[PDB]
Amino acid sequence: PVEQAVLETFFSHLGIFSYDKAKDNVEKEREANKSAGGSWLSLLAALAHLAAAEKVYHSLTYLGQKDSIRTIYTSLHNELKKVVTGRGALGGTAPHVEELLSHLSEQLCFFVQARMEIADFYEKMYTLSTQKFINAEELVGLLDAIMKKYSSRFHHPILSPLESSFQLEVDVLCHLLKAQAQVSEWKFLPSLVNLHSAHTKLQTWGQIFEKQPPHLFLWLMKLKNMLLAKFSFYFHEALSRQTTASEMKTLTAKANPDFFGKISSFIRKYDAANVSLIFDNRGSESFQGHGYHHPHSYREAPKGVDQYPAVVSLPSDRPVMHWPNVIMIMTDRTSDLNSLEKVVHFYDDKVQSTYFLTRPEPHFTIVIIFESKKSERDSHFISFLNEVSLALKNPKVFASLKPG
Amino acid sequence: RLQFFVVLTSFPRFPPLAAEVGMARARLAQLVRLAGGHCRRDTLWKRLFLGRLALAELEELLEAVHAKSIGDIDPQLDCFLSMTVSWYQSLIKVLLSRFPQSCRHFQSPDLGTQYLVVLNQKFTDCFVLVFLDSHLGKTSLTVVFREPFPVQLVSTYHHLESVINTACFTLWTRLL
Repeated sequence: PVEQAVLETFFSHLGIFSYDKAKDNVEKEREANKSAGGSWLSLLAALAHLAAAEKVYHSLTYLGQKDSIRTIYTSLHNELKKVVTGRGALGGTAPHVEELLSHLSEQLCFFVQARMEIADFYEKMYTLSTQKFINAEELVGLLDAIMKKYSSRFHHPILSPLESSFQLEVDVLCHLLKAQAQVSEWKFLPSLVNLHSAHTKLQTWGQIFEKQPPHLFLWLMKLKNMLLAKFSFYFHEALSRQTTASEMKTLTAKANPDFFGKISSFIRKYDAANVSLIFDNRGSESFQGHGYHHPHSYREAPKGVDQYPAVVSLPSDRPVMHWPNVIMIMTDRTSDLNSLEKVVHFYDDKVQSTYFLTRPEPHFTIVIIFESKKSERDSHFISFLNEVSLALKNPKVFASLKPG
Repeated sequence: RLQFFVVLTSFPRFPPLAAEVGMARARLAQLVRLAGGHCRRDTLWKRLFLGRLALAELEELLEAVHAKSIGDIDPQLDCFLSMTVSWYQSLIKVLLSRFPQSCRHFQSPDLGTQYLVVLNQKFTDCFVLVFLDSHLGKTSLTVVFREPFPVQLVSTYHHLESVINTACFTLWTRLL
């Protein structure tokens, strides 16, 4: 068909995050030739409107708004459905294609529905952003439901770019979301696998700036950077074995938030004795060590002190003479720790063992030990722990889900 | 040169003797052939585990031994099948640079593949091989044991985990 060139411009030009260059000629291809037939006019107008709608959609500026993307997209399906009808006469393009694009219009309506529900999911996520800690498994399940609902029902050759691009980002989110769960669930290997998959898929989706990118792009890079920094901090002791005392420093002095760098710089700020992060792994028996093992490998079960380990204990090792004094406070005054905000103080007799407490996540805690009793370091430890908890939660990015 | 005697026993009161002689001769001949064909594998394995392991000759053991691919043993370690050849090059460089004598070498001289197999100093038979043929675009990871495995596994998974640890470590560095 003649309109094949116009279609192959509009689609396969929208996929590189370029919208205006085709939205401008969408109306031109129907106004330059005033005489037309079939849908070769209404379809072009709906295409320009859909380009504008997708531009607004990838603007991400429609969050909260105390018009919406749903309002724009409600008429988007109609703008294509009206053109894709049984127009028997009074138009006239060819009595072999005529409509032709009816299947494409149904596919685009399904894609519009997918975009609207993804926008609603993203808005609900933004609503959850203000929460102290948001779980990930239920969001993963909802996103997988969206996957199943909107998988392989709208593909035609010309729609191959869009079908990929959209899908890419979505599965990237999935690979992020599961990672967010797996990182929160300490799942080392699955989180690493999801991180690598998301990074690989992004290195294809976000490659239109060379051959400005939208807000969701920088937002997803920010999320990925936070996720990998959290992965590096959580899983550090095991990887520190297969390296020297300097290569690990170089590797960890690159990923922000640089948890390791900040911890190393703040250890000498008070000449403390231990910095250890404890993982609350209770309720599970798959735990066997810091690393990987074959799935069907028989192991023992945690009991007592092993219930609360010091996985990332620094600078030398966890103490085995003051550990009793700090192990029992994880459930005595932990009501304020459960708020993920409070910091604990302590003091011993003939000893200066004073442990702090931060709870970024219900399964994670920081129990920084100090061997001083003078002035509590001007409450700087509490502020540092609060900042660490906020960074590990990382709700700043989810608040920045809206541009600016 | 071997001398064999055949008796047929079981108060005083041959075609069966000839038939038994022939059957015994055939059985001993086939057993001798099988033993000769199988002792070479064991001797070459002992030499390799101890040094003078010719790269073009070590392929004979791989042909004889029934190594098992990583995809077959466990599905969780299946995503590594999608790793690029350069990832395998990085892995080989990392383990060769870091790991001690517990890693051996076998490289095709010209425009060929390279093997940097790692076997535990005590885990006999079971071993880990790294196929890396950029020219043919074929990269394979297989677990090689020098005996058919009915499916030992405790030690087999021991160094398997010890080996797969570095694979993630290399992948983590590339993810940094």
